Amino acid sequence: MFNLLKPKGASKRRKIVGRGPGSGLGKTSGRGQKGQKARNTSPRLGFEG
Amino acid sequence: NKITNNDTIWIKPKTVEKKWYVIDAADRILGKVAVDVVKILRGKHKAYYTPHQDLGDNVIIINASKVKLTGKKYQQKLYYRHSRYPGGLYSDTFRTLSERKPCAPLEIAIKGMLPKGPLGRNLFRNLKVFSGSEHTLKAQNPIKL
Amino acid sequence: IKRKLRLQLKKARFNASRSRSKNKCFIKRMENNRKIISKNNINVQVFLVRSLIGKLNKKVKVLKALGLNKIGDKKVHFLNESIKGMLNETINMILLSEVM
Amino acid sequence: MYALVEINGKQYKAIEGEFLKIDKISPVEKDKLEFNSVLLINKDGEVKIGKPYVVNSLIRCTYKEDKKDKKVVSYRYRRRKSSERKVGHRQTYSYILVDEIVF
Amino acid sequence: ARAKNGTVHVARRKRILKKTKGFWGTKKSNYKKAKDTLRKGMMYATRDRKVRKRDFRRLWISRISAALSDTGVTYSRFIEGLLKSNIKINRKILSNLAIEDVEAFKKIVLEIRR
Amino acid sequence: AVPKFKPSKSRSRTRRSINMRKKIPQFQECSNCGNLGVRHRICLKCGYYRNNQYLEIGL
Amino acid sequence: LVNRRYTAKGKNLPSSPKKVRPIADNIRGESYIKAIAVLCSMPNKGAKLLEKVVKSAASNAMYHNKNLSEDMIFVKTVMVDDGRRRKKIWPRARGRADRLVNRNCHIFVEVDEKK
RNA sequence: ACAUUACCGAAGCUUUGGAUCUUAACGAAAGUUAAGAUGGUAGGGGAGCGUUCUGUAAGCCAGAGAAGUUAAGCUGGAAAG
RNA sequence: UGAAAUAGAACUGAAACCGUAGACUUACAAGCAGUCAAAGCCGUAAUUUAUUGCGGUGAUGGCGUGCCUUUUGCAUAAUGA
Ligand SMILES: [Zn+2]
Repeated sequence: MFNLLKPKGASKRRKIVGRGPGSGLGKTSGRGQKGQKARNTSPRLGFEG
Repeated sequence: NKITNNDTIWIKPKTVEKKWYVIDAADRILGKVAVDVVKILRGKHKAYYTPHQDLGDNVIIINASKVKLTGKKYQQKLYYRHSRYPGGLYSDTFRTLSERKPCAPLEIAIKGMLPKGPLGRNLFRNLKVFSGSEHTLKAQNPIKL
Repeated sequence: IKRKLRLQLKKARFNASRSRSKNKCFIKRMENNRKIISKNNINVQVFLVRSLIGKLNKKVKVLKALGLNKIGDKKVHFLNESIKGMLNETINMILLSEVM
Repeated sequence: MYALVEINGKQYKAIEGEFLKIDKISPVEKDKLEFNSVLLINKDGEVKIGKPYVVNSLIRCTYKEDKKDKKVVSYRYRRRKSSERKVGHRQTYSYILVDEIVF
Repeated sequence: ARAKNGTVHVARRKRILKKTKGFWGTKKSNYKKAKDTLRKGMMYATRDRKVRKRDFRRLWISRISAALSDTGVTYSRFIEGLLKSNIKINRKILSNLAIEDVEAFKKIVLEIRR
Repeated sequence: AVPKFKPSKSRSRTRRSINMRKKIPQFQECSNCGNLGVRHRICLKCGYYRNNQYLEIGL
Repeated sequence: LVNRRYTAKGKNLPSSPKKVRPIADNIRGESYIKAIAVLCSMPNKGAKLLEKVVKSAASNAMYHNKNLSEDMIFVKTVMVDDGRRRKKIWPRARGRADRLVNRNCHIFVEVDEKK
């Protein structure tokens, strides 16, 4: 027993997402409702629609 | 140790002892008579009234055939019923219903004004209506009102 | 019965079912408020008696400028022209008493 | 004989030799309580009613303990919105033994 | 680094089933029905905890009104005189008084009628 | 023509208990051997019936 | 509860518990003679299976308690549980197949000396 | 319809406790008080519970009964212990 | 025989599901089945002893349109188990 005693703020946790309603990042997991963006994608080419 | 309960008091219905009240309906108005009867039956004249349980007294109505109405109700008030068969709607004006069943108008009115459900039906069980001026419950020494 | 007519009828009945006693109480309060506002350079205590929900945007802004956010709000103000104008704007939602 | 007494704005029916469960009272006043706002006194037949307090009438009590109630849970959830909240709670109560009712 | 040990779901379910003991039919043993009924029950519990105050005050008012039916004081007028003569006794207390000791309540009423 | 919702265990239990119910046959002890035989039937143990042999009971 | 000296148990018998339970109801609590007569009379597969188990239970009781004859014994308790299942295939039209479960039952009978 | 005096009536307000946060003051800080502010989907920020594995651990608790399931009771503001 | 034979062709044996026994309740009743009040009966503990608690059942009263997706809006007779 010597208790390394990490400095505070030295490691953020993560943004674990899609793991329940209470975490605020629930079913939709930060993506919104529908559309192109809800399914992995966004047209990259500096695109302006 | 003992704690003084400062909570609402409920009186055990096995220590309440039901009396009978005679109400005369001669020359009175149908709705007023029914309201009085309902207030007595419900238990709303006792300090320990409770809507859960049956704590009010019982009521005997005499002279039920002499209730007076106002307006043209004697000719115009309709009592409806349905046989549950198609088209089987039967109406019955106050005159005809009174002649065929002298106690029917007052019984119907009281049944309408009583609450609904098992306790309401029980309260209506607690009521006796007589057409004439005499009743058969002389053994209970009912208190006149 | 046609839906247009029954909606109009239901709304008309609700509107018309207001109590003259309540209206008289409101009239008395309004008269008292106008009498107080007619004064000049006195400290007046303002109570908020009607909610902010559903009222006009301009009037909500006026009430928050007076300092009242909830019903039961108590604020003492010195009657000058500015406060008099604000009180006149929002006379129907306030109760004015006077600070002797 | 009993008293109708107000403590911290709550009525109670005090009887001698007999506990009252009231809202938690401060640790400062865990020694010996005197209550001066008596609303009514019934003594062996005759009753005195205060306007609003019966004068020259005290209740003297001894603080006994604090005790927590059963746990209650406040729960709410929004249909087909996937959101809720749950909160526990346990209210604390103080028990005082009424010694005498100055009547 | 597989992290499977399933001693968690059984725990949730055991707590839920412990709280849902006396329910009718399949709501007492199945996980899905028990969780649905419990969750709506707890929300009912909150709502009803706030409603109990209204219910009991209504009961007290009705009891007072019943105890006054004898005399000629309608209890709106009774509350009137009560405030006007500055007697700050409570609805619960008066309701209980009219049952435990009727004559004290009657004396209060005689005193109000002034 | 298909069940709309699964019935409750109460309804299933009620129907099952009412239908799957078999009735006891009547009895009457044989005048010869004292066995309890079905009333109005030849005794299956001794063969007599109203004091008359009709069977020859084997193994 | 069981005086396991006095009992018989028949495991994996070839009948369905739904079909054997009513016969058990008709003899629960009866005297041994009456129960044996009922089971001999009634022409049900479950009746025959119960007959064997009940006779065995009475035999065990008699063997361990020599002063107990056939007419002080009454069938105290009777329990019929469900046992292993076997699935076989029943083929139907259009290449559709259905699975066709065969159920077995456990039977537990305890006798006791009459009142 | 018009007047007089009332009452009922919500999670609004007042009263009685208890929790967190912000601001201000006191205080050496810790904290103690004064004020208000805490419905919430999409979405942003912060703080925790629990699971597995490794170091701490050739430690500690176990055949006098370990993990696991099961019953009762109890505790925390929730996960849960 | 074995420490164990509900280790006997199988360790630990949960839930779904199927029973038996006992306690209470149910055949005048319209119950998203739960929650808030609540008599009677049963078990237990106190206060000497028929009144309070904790428990289990529960006559009766008030309130109450499952859940998840997707929607301006779903008890919806929209989807899904
Ligand atoms: Zn024979």
